[PDB]
Amino acid sequence: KFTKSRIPDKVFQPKPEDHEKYGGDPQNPHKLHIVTRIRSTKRRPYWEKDTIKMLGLQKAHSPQIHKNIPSVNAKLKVVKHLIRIQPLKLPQGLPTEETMSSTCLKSTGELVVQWHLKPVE
Amino acid sequence: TYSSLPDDYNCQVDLALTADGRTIVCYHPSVDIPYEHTKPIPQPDETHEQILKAKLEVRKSKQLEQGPMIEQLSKVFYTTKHRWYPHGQYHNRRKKLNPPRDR
Amino acid sequence: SSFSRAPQQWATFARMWYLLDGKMQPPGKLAVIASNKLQGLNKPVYHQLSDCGDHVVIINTRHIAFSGNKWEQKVYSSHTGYPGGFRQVTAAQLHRKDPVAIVKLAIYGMLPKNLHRRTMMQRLHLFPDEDIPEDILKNLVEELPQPRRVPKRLDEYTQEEIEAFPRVWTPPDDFRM
Amino acid sequence: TVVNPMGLLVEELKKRNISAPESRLTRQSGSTTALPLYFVGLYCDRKLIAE
Amino acid sequence: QSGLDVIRIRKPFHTDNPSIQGQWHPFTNKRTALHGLRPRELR
Amino acid sequence: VLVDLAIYEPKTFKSLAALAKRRQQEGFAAALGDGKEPEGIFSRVVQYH
Amino acid sequence: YPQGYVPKTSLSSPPWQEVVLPDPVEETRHHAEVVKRVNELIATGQYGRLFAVVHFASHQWKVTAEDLILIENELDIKCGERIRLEKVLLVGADNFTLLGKPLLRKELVRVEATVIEKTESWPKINMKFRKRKNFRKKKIIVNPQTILRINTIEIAPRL
RNA sequence: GUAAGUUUAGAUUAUAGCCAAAAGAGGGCUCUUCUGGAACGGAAAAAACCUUUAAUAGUGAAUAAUUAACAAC
Ligand SMILES: [Mg+2]
Ligand SMILES: [Mg+2]
Repeated sequence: KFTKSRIPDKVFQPKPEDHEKYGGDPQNPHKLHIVTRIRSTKRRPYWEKDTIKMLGLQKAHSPQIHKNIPSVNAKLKVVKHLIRIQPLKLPQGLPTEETMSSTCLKSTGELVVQWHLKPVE
Repeated sequence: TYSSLPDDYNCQVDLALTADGRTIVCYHPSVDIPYEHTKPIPQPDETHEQILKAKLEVRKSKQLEQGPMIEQLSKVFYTTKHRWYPHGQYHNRRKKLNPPRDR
Repeated sequence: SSFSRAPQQWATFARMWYLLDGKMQPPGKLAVIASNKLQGLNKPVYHQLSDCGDHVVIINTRHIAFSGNKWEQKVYSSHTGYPGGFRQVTAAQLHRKDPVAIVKLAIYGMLPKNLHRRTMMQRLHLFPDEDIPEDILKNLVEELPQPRRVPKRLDEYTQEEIEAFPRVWTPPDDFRM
Repeated sequence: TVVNPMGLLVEELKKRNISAPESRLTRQSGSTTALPLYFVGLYCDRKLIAE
Repeated sequence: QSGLDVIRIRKPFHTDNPSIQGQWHPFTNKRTALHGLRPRELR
Repeated sequence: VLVDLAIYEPKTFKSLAALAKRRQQEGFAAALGDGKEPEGIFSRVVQYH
Repeated sequence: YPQGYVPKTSLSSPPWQEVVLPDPVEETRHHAEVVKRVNELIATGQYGRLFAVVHFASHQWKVTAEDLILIENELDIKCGERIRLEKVLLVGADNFTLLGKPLLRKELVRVEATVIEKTESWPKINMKFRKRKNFRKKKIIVNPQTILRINTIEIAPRL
């Protein structure tokens, strides 16, 4: 019988080498997730179909911002195989009311607050 | 000799980056064929009709029939016989009288 | 550039004569090159409705080479259409009867399976040895590089080349050899 | 519409005090067939002017 | 609109000068030979 | 567009071929370089922001 | 014989032949000289027809003066009104070409076009396959179209 | 994290499935339970396996799955 699966907790306990490989500090954890759907929920069980709609990942390759909190993470673990999770990064800080209209999310995962479309010079 | 392609057949290639690094400039003058790389014209022996007639010489039974004629034509132009046969009147009347022309 | 309309069209769609030497060459590699030129797939103006193919002349087809034991393992099959008319011949046997058959059959399979394949085969000229008719020679425009680089025999190696290679081991004095 | 373009060319080059062009066969394909292509280049002082 | 018939248009682009450097022909990108000798020609 | 240049701008297309081969050779050297060698002249990327 | 020396054999060396790139210092001097030569050609006006590759709408067009382009959408421009095409990826002449990375600067290239006709496409039939297909389960798509005549391609000595 | 749910009023049709993968029970079928599927792409042809959020016009682009694989001391 195909049934919902409970992952052993050890999977989500990282190793020191993992931090070096992915360049993430176990302290000062990132706040927001960048999640994109990269696989189809067709031929997947209905519970996986449900969460994908709950998380807003109905369209593929379109990023959604989510909270890095345990309750959200629990849903993400259900569909971990159908998504790519990337840490949202703010090189120039949070966007303000002035810069809210000039932002751009780069493929690197960085949300720049000034987007000029000009050579760096 | 900085170009990675030989300059001796089509054109000389000079690739350069502008000091800013935002444009790529290509200087490509054409190569002329050297005089020593040419042959003299065979002056002693011409319209393409004359060449055609000699190839399609009428030798046997004056005008040849379709079969023998088509085999002669096929060999001359390196085609098969099937190309040379006519078509019926369904296809002939379907053909456009004034096909569109581009420049 | 600067040509009249008709001469420019004639030049662009003119057909070229190429020469392949098949000595010590695998037929399949020869087929890949010939099948490319026959279709016209070597031209930027290629179109399936343009009939832009070229003439390919292959010589020394008697002296082709097979890798492995394909001479004895590759079998060509034909049927006359009458009961009991099924024939199976090995590559060596087919080569003995017709030196040119092997190259032609390899090319035939590689061309598209349509009516234009028959026309393309008319433009293919296969000669078992180096001798070519004088007219075919005059048409030739270019020769093509051999797909396979032929290894050299011991006698071909120069005396200087032999010395360049080191003597890896020394035979002892007390040896019959 | 000009007939005999070679005659005109010869006159023009004379006006420019240029030597009479020499015709030569630059490129050649399938000469003995019924569909031959010829490239002929006019050479002046061993310099190509037109092909 | 212009009065030209509203029917299928074969190409989205029309130009009377498609080339500036010369239209490709099979001899473009082929190197010439000394004395214009074709392959296998003895001279 | 690359087809239009090949058919009608053969001299320009040869420049693209030389540029493509030029960049390809730099990549071969770079991989063997191990990163100590400086980056190729044509391998530089114009940044945007 | 140095350490790690292998006598020449079929597999001793890679099939490819390694190539030696010219040293950067000399190349840069030549690069500047090449750029200077081309700039003079632009400055002295030693060129004829120019052809440019332009990104307009969602497509790239090989463009030359007097050319006609068809755009499969409305543009919001009146007929007969002149326009500047602003995304040029390539501008070319008989003897030289300039390539953007990815776009040429406004100082170099100015391409001007005019709107000649605003029209609609001919009726295109859109009929899907379904049970009980029928002849009337059909849609006609007609799309607005714009025709632009390329007027000029100009370059300036600002390399 | 998300936007459905309960109740009132009205109403038909339906009440023989098919195949794949798991767990059983009768002993390859035959049953019961749980999951998935119905390409215009792929696996050669291929309802059911795999890639695939609907529907469009374009002579643009990045991709998915993707029948192939490299004889003995
Ligand atoms: Mg239906
Ligand atoms: Mg495959």
